[PDB]
Amino acid sequence: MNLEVLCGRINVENGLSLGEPGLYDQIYDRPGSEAYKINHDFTFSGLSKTTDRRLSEVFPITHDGSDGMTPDVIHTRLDGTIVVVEFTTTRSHNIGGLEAAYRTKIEKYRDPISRRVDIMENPRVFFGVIVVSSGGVLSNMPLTQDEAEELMYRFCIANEIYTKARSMDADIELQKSEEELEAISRALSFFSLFEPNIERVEGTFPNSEIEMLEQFLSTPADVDFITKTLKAKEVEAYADLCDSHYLKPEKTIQERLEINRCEAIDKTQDLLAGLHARSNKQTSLNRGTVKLPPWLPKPSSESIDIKTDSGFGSLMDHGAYGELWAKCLLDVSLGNVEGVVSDPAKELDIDTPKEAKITYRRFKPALSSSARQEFSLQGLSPFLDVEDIGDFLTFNNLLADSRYGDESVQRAVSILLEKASAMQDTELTHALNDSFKRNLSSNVVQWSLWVSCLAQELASALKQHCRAGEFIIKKLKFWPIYVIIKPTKSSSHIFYSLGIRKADVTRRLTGRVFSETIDAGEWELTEFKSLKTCKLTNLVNLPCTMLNSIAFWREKLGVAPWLVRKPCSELREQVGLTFLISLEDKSKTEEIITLTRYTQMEGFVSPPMLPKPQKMLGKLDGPLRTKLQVYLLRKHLDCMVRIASQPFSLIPREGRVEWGGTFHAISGRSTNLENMVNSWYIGYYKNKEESTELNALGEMYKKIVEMEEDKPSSPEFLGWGDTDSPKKHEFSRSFLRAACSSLEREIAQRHGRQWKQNLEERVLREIGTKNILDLASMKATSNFSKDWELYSEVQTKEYHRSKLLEKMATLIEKGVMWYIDAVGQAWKAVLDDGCMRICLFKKNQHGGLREIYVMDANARLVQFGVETMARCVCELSPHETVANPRLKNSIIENHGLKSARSLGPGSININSSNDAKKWNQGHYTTKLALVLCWFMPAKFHRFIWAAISMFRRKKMMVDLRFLAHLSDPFREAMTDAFHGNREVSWMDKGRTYIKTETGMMQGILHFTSSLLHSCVQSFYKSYFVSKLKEGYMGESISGVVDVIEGSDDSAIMISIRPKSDMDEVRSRFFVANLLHSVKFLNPLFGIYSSEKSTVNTVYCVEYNSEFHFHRHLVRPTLRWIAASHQISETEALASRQEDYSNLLTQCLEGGASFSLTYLIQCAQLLHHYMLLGLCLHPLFGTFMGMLISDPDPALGFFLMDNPAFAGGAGFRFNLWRACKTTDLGRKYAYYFNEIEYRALDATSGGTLSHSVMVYWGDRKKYQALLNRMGLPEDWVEQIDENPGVLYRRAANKKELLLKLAEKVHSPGVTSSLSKGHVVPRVVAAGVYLLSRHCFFSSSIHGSTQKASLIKLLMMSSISAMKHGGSLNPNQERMLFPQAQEYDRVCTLLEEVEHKAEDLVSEVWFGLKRTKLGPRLLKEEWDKLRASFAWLSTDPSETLRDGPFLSHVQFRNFIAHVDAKSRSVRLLGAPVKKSGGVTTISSLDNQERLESISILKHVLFMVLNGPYTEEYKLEMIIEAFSTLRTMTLCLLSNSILDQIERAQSGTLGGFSKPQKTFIRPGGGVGYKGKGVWTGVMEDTHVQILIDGDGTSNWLEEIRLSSDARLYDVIESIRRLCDDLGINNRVASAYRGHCMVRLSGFKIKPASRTDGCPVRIMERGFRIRELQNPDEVKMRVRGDILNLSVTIQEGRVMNILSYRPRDTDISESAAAYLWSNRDLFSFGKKEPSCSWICLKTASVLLANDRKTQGIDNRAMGNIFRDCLEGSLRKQGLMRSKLTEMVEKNVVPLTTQELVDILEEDIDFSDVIAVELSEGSLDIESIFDGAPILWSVSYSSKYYHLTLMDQAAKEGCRGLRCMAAIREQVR
Ligand SMILES: [Mg+2]
Repeated sequence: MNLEVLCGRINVENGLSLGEPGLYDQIYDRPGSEAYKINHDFTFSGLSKTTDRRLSEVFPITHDGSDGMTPDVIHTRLDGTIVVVEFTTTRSHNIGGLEAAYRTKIEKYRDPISRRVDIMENPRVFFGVIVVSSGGVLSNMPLTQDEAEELMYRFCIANEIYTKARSMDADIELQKSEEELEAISRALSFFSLFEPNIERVEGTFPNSEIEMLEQFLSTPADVDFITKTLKAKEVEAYADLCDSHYLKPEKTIQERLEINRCEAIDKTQDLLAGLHARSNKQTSLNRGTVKLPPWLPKPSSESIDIKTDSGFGSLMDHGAYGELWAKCLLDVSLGNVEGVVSDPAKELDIDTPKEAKITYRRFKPALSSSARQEFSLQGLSPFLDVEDIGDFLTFNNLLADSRYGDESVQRAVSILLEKASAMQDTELTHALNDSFKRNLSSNVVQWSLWVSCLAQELASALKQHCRAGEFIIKKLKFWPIYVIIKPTKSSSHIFYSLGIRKADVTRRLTGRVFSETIDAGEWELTEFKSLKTCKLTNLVNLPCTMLNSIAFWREKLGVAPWLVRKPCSELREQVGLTFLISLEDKSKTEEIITLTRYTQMEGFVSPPMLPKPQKMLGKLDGPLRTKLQVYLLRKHLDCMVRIASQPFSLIPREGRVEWGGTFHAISGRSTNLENMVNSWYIGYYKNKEESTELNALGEMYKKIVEMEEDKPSSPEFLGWGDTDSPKKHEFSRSFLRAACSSLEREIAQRHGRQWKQNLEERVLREIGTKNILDLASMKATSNFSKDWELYSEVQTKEYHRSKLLEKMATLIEKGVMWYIDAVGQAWKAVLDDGCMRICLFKKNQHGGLREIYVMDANARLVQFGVETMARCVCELSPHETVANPRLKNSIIENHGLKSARSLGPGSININSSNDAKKWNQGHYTTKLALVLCWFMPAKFHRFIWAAISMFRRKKMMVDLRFLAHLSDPFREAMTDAFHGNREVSWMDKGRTYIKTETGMMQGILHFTSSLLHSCVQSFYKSYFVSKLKEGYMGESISGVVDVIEGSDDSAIMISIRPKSDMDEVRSRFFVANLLHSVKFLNPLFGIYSSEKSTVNTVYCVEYNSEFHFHRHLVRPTLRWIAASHQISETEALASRQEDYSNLLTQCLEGGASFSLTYLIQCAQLLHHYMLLGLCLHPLFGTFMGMLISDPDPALGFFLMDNPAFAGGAGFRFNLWRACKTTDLGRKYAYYFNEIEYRALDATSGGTLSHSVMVYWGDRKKYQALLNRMGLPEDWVEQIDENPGVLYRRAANKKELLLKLAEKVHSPGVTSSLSKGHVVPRVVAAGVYLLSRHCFFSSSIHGSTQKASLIKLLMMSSISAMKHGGSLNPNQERMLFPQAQEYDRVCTLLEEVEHKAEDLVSEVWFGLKRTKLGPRLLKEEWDKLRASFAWLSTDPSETLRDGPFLSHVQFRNFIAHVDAKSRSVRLLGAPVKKSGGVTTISSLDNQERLESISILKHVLFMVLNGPYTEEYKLEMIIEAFSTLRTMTLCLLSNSILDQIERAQSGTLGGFSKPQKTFIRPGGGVGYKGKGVWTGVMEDTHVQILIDGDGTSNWLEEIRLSSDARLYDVIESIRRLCDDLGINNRVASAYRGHCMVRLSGFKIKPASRTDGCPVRIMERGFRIRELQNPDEVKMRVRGDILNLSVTIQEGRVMNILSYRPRDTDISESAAAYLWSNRDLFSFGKKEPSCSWICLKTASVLLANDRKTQGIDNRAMGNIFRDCLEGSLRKQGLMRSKLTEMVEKNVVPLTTQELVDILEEDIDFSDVIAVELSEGSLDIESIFDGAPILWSVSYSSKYYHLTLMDQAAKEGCRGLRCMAAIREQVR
């Protein structure tokens, strides 16, 4: 297709441009003498070709140091731009395997073209590269979708042709194999050696033998068994369908839809009866569900002391509970306190903090024998009357503003908010903040703040070992409340009782749902409630999880954050429910709201089928303990009685069809579709802290073993022969083979016919060759051994898990290396030691990834070797949506178009949702071994077989406290199993290890099950196609099938066109069966479909959590919002903001508008300032006053983003917005522009800090007991003696030890082995560093940052932090009017791609790294030396200088300095930006402009140019200069002089002229030393010039402001070119300059190399009265000049103009077509037909002008347009071998078929005669719905005569030579 159009697509501003490389892939259905080059010139043929013979050496860009080597295409457009492109092909199927080609191509051409573009005049040069592969195409030749595939059709064909003529494949690639040889050889050596232990391996493990592999790979599938099994299963599926739904008797939907309603009522009543009987029948219970008193007191002044003249009473009324408070008040009144002084680093490992951080916790004594007797004892039916919970959910004081808006509790944060928002000071922000304070006084965060205070306080009291005589008492602060704590012997629970004076309680939040309260003598005591520790990390972040419900839900209702309405009735219910659920943290309370999803998705069920929600019942049995759960269950048990009677309805409006009346699950309200789907995620949160405790840990032991005893005795069904029937734990062999033999075909038809010979040489190249130790991981592991099994042996020891540096070091000392001499021991170490050894972890959230297994760091090695061996096989398969990361958003969204290319307009859609019941405990390790050793080519067998022969007797280690507590029918079983019989044989008599053979593990053996599921889905597709091809007695229905599936998740999409009346109904039925049969035919494999699937949705697809409704995408937003509070235990105090911003930037992709991801930031503010300190450590005042003056993110200072575009770009963007303009602008400069230690420089993450908050952490255990292998105490000095070991990999053991020692001690590698309730462990880690810096000084050491600093330090800044940073200085204040519109949007993406430290490695070093040319490669230092003044070529002096101490410390400062904000993807309103916001719920010039953009290039003599525009400006009269068009309006042929005195032109007089000298060659000679001044874009620069020999040069530059100098340099790059000054010679440094310049470059200062640009704010502010009468207009090589002569023979261009190529209009041609008045457009030439662009007869009339030369005005070379004969000779094709020997692609793409890879044909027949046809009642086949989710004609008539008159050269070799002249 064109070269022309492709070249015409791109654009550029100046000099040289590379653009941005893009990556296209396969989306549509991919169709389809002697030489060795066919692979290249078969593709890119016909066009990639320039029909000009050479064009040639790079000549057109002038002169030669190079040669100018020969490119492929060198195009030149009609606007002067030059385009050079090169094409090359690669055979590597891996993405990123093209990066190599894209890097080695630009290397060839970057040097000479950069050299030539610097030695010519204004230049437009474009360099681009094109690379193609069998899998994709990477280019920034910015192509479209259709031809991207066309480039691969020919590529595959060319490779097929190429492979055959190939010989000794002698090409070896010299650029590769430098290290890849030394790598690959090692893996070859190893795998060629002896890894198996095969004689005793068959005995150590039950079923692992080399008799299944050989009898599996060499036996073809039995087609008879298959053709009988399918025929037996289809009839069963059909009979089951006709009876689970009622179809046999003649009925209609009406009386059909009721029978299932009646039976669902029956089933629900049955369940209710079964529950009621098995409980203590008790009608009116009485208790509280919220276990905290409903006190809301007006806060007061902050203090931490138990106030005094209160205490006394009446306390003495009871003598039980008031007596206790009286006794403690009287104890604390006088003396009786004690010195228990929690310190902040007794708490942790550490120095010597000061007095103000040690606080009191005041013992108490105890009470007499009245109440000890009572303190010692304290120290369900489904028919309950629970409607009190409803009364609470329908009436609340919750969302009702209190009167506490201005109190001391928010005044602390209402000032940090001011300081943060002090940057984006707009009217919008001042309205988006007073709408967040309105949510900080809403009567619920007020009640939650003191609850969070209490929870924080109680978290610290999990220790301190209070005496036998015991009590504690604190007044949490900001409000008078008093607690009494009593720790326990343990860490599991805490006792407390709240007391409060009866006068400060102003308001109670209401209802009868809160716990009762003792009514004492004017006090409220709360009688010793108890709270566990697993329920503590929640109550802490309670305010931050209510503000995200008062804001989110308030937004999903059509409310505006800048309005104040009454709380709607539909709002109170949604808030009072997420309030209740968040406090009853019991697991089975949320397991009921979650299952409102799988029971409501079933309402989308299509025709013939029925919504069956009552199948979700066998999971709701429960014990039914608590009270709220009762209401939840009895409400949820009506959403499956309301749906089963009336499904959701379809309504096609010609619009992309929406659905009927949906409704809320719990409270039934017919709220909208996108609104209900979030209600399924009300109770959801995430967490990572280990939750070792009795109850929950029990269920996770049952889950692992529940399918253990199921394993069959006989192994004849596991690996062996067919079964025809599964036994709940085994599968058939022949089906596995016939399924894994389909993916191997679907791979080879896209990628290969050769591919193993690349997959191997890739894996091999990667597996053991680039895995160099000393970089394995910090992944915590386990140390479990045989000496730990007997419970009687060590009943009292502990368990630390040895984060995984021990196996690292103990090997590193042993002369180890590549991880390839390491499988070396550790396999023997496992074989002769028994089996795998595994411990467990419970990350409690409620559910999800809730249990992870550690690996023991000794089977981890042999597992990492098989991880990649399968991750690389997954990367090739096309359905894999877990190896291939992003394509999951490119198969559902592309089914779409892909349906329509195939068949007209359309659709119909039929979609499933699949899943698996038990994906972990259902598989058996023979399947994965067979799949792997089936794909891995030749020698991967003896290794993978052994490495998979390890999960056969696997031993798991249960908690120690568990067994201690041992000495529900399941714990009773485990007890008997441990002490004495019935025997389980799972743990044998009396030991500690769950031992099991059945089932893979959760996360360990990953990327291997995905292969299995891929083969299964491929077989399913290849069978569905084959059945669609035979629908009814030979009649073939047509349709496409798409299968997308990750691990334990699947989906199946189908579409079919209806061309009639039964035929839709006659066809839809035939689909249902075919799609419903996947309940069967999976048990033949090891896959069991659960009851969480939904079959036959008609227009939606439910895959992972994103749902695809017909044309509108919807994603749970509430899933990620409540995931924005996770607690941070890092210790880089500045990494907390990094993590907060990272977690925030996901709510954007979650569909949250911009007005919400700023309130989320406002909440994260609280969540962040609550952890440093806000409720304890009464020095926050000082800690606030410090940051209120300093503020920087390096200390605890939070940075809020821009309200519009909130959370769009990451933290780095905010660091750029704030450091640049008015945040600091000094703390960073001082680090960069002073020599000889503000603060020792150290970088954390992306930012950089004072290296004081990067200190706390226990490095001791790794180096006091692990410095036992050399590593002398001279370690830092000995490294500093040579710093070369920091950048190269390794040479010996010693330097490897040094590298390990440097790795252990910097960031973030902590080893002490925390047991603590992490919540105080973060407040400590905050306040410690925040205090040890307060005791100022360093703060007494002028600023901005220069433009050259931002570029090196923040690289993306001009790329995309200026576009967005200038479009937000857009309406920042406006207020749009609310409209209504529904529309599909685009897919937008900002910073996608496919460094600044490698520069150092080489001046110092050698080592062949960053491949620059010695122009740029030897010019990068200059730019790198200019910046970070004190930096030099010395490896040592880098040191004797600033802000490092040491070279070792700086590997981290050059390491991340930099840094490069992430990726964000987001929607829109269509295509163009500030067109993405959006969201947040005059032609006369054009005709004239065209008549100039075409005019400058016409055949014309230069003087005839101004003959036409001068006269042209008499009729096109554009308006005022009140808004490049500005210059155009500047052409009135007022006064003009002052019109340039404004608006970004350039002018300036010559203040100090030089001396003129008459040189004897017709030219005057300027010789004196003069000065030029000017005013360009508001700088008022001075230009000092001098020269005494051959020419003049540039002495000095001055300028008044540094805001813009990258543009000013351009205005001076040409201003010397005008007047003729050279910039090569050096100067003598005069003052303190910013930087200096070489011919046109930027530099250091410290070198005194060239002309220094010494900025002086006051340098020169004068101008000198230029005379306006000397003003001309000029023309040249196409350029406009409204210039002025300043000196005799020296002119100065004021304005210029270069016409773009995107302005060649066609509407102006009509206007210009003959209003014959334009005399310049007469009868003299194709003028008036070139301009008015259409081809008396001028063809023959030009063959005369080229031989007889008499063209009074067309006096050019005579060949400027006549070379364009190829434009029309291009649309006529010239490719010989591409059309005649190219049998038209005959559409060989049949998708798949069952008769291929099954050697024999198939016959699959069922019975469909007389059931019924009239069941469906609707019509959509006739329905509307749609599309499920230049200017080259110059000379065209007079060319076809050449086609009439008639490789071309050969032909020539007469009557047409006159035309051949025009082409040559
Ligand atoms: Mg699913």
